[PDB]
Amino acid sequence: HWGYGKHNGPEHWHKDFPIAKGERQSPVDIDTHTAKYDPSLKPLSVSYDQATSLRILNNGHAFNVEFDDSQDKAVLKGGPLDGTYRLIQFHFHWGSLDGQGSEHTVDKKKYAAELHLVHWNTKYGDFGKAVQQPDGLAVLGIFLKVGSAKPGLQKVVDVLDSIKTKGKSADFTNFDPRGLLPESLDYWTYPGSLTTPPLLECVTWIVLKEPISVSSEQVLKFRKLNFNGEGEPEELMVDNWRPAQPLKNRQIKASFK
Ligand SMILES: NS(=O)(=O)c1ccc(Nc2nc(Cl)nc(NCCO)n2)cc1
Ligand SMILES: [Zn+2]
Repeated sequence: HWGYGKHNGPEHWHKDFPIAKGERQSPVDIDTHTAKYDPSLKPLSVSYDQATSLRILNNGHAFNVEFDDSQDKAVLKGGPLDGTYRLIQFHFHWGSLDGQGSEHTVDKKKYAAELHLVHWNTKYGDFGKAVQQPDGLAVLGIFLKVGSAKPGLQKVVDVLDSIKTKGKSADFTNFDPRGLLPESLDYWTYPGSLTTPPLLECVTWIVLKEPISVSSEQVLKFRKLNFNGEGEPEELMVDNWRPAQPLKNRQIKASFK
């Protein structure tokens, strides 16, 4: 099965998922000087006030904080998007060291981690149908750098002990994802893909320019998770990121000058 090791990592994925070498793969390097300001891009609308978190799951690749997406309770609209996209889950990708971990890079700079808030286009009815569409998903990407703690992340950090291994889940209600956002919603946007198998080309990427700061202690707790299941040899869940893929025939647009 695919993963992030030497023998099943990103350079191997194309064998089971040929779209890995496709025309709109993610992540990518964001070359800030080549991105073009698009004055027609609208401000992002992040409406998370009625978000209902339910559960947190270690899926063997990352951990997902899952939301009730059976109504318009937490939605992303505006920006480059047409219509309404519902929040279904967020997760992170992170490194074994603070100098790596993000999937997108900015002028080749790697951040310590990257948060993905995953949303699906309500015109397609559910996530499974949405991922089959070129405009099916909108993923809001937020970089993490190590410095001051992010207070709104701490409730996530403190439950990780209870989902150490693959397949473990825990109740995770009343978590407010607004506490994970930076001050500014300035963003870059481009058409891309899921960054893990099945690597489907269904995502409008919206990557915020402003990173959030998390503490060394907070990211160290991410690195104590396991890729393996309980009772299997311990393999730390670190470096669960795909590297930058070729931009090919795409332009990255900026919402800001
Ligand atoms: N890293 S990412 O591109 O944001 C991303 C987002 C979602 C998924 N996949 C996903 N996301 C959800 Cl909410 N459900 C399922 N069901 C399939 C489970 O195998 N798969 C993969 C990568
Ligand atoms: Zn992701």
